[PDB]
Amino acid sequence: GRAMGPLPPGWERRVDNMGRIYYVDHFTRTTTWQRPTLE
Repeated sequence: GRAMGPLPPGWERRVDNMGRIYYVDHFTRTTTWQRPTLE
């Protein structure tokens, strides 16, 4: 409950302890929030 609808047991995007917020998955365990740089 923040602004939009909840998120089923898959799309997990929240704050890590007390830093930044990332979109971590539950079925893959991997996360998405960071972007590439070394191009």
